[PDB]
Amino acid sequence: GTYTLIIRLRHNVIKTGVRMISLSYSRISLADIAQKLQLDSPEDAEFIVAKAIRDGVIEASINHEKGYVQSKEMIDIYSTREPQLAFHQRISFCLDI
Amino acid sequence: MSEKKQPVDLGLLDAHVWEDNWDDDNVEDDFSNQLRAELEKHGYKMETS
Amino acid sequence: MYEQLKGEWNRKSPNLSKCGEELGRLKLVLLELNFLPTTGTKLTKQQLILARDILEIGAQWSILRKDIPSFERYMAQLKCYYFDYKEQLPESAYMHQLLGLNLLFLLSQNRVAEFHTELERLPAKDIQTNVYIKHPVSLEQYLMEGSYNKVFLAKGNIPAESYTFFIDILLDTIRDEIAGCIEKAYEKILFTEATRILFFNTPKKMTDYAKKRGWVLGPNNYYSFASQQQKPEDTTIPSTELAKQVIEYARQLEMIV
Amino acid sequence: GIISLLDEDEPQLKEFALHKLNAVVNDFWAEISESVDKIEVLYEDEGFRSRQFAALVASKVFYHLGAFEESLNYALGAGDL
Amino acid sequence: STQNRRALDLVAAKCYYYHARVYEFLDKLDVVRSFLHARLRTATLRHDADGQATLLNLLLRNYLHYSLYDQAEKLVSKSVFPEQANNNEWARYLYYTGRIKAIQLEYSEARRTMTNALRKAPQHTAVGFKQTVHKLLIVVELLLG
Repeated sequence: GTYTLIIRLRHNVIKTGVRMISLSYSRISLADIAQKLQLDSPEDAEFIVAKAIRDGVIEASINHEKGYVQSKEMIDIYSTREPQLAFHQRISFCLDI
Repeated sequence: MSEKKQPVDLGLLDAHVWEDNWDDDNVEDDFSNQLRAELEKHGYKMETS
Repeated sequence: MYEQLKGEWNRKSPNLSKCGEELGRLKLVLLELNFLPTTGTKLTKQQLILARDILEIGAQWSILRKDIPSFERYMAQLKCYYFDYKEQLPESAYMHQLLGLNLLFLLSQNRVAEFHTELERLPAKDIQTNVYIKHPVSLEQYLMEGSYNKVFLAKGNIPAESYTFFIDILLDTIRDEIAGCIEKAYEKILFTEATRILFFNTPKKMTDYAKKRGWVLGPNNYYSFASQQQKPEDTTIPSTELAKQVIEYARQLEMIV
Repeated sequence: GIISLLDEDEPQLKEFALHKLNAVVNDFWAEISESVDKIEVLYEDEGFRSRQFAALVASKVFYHLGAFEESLNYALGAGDL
Repeated sequence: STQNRRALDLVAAKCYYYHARVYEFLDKLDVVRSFLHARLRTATLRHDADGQATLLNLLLRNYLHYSLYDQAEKLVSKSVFPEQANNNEWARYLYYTGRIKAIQLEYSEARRTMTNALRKAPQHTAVGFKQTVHKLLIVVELLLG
């Protein structure tokens, strides 16, 4: 009683491949993404990568003319306000207990 | 207390006593079945160039 | 049995004096008894087979007149009658074609959630039978990843009819998805590439997009605002709400519980 | 579903459709909910007939949703039925 | 109402469960679901505890036995009542809502809720639905990447 979920799995297969590639490198040409993913055309590699960007799989942007894909790096989450929130929630829970 | 009554059922019912302590699943997956002869992986690569 | 039907059903009625007769017959079938099952008169199948025939033929000639708001009435009612079952023979000329057509319509409105939730009602005809049903899910599968060239080229192969009123709006919603994807902060695109990426050589429809959405194409540059940083150093809003917060911590800490 | 019959014009047709819904509401209320606005359109408008039935079915669905002020208002509106 | 405290504190709660099981065991389910709707409605007014937990689970159970709409009910359900639960029923309620979320092309947030479901099962030897929830969790996590 779970056949239909796995009947659509091939596309997420290719998605997982490109995600691991995204986590590996930072600056990479499209003349290799399709080459090492067995994808013959480098035109539709643009499309699959762009969709992967749309739904939040990878954070990179694309320079359509240049031909390279680079991913931005965002760090220093300690300085933001969110850890205070994460801690306040737990404070509330413990006092509740 | 721990009633665990369940309409959902058990479902089903080795030659694998080689417990390598723990895990290796990712490790065995890394070199699933290829790139075996690491000696040859070096040797037949130094003669290549 | 109160038929009055065998005149221009098979022959085409291009907006003939027909919709009045459909209204009359639907009123009458309302009058005769159960236009929707209440459970009874099981052996009475004629008011049932007649009903399903009327509805399906009405929808079939409704797609011709392109009544997209009404079309859902007929399709929903056909869905209602395909599942009471009783002992009625299921098979018709359709019961496949009408479902494939419903599937296309539902996809072209770009609402794939209920599309996928409807695949849970036909358990073994999906990858085996009814090419009428294998074509639409194949199309959705191709749309799931970014491969679109095959989707455009698939227009040569169509199961039953032109289906135009369902594939043309599909190509337009593909226009929409591509436009929504090719955004994000990229560089200048000259006035040739984004025009020839989809379909159109050099008409003003690209100009319609340009003057319809943003990307002022001043120095040949199409730019979309995809930074949206905002949120500057704003300690003050913390300085208020965090004080509220800490006062509360100390409130329910020493008061007697 | 059958609710779609409220879109077509025919007053007799609509006065059949909503006249039957109040039999199955007792468990289809969760479905019906997404159209109570459209049902209410046919209430407190004189261009309809047995309008108190529309009011009644509104009070039914709101009662299931627990918006008890809505239910009471539409019960006062339906009156004698 | 007079003995509602005791009568609905238990006995009734488990009764509904067993009576439903019978029907599932070798029978149909339909007028059972009509009866369940009625019995849920008569709760939520006089009482608001465990009469809204067992019934919710059973009703969603028989909806999922077939393959109906299955969502338009959760949104207005008011959720399995918190503040009190046997922590057991919370588990399968989470499992049900997890599945009905996964089938409707909503992946990312399904894994977290169903993992929260799994962590609430006991330490007991039964692997009845632990196998099921694990199997579903694996298959949803092969989605994404």
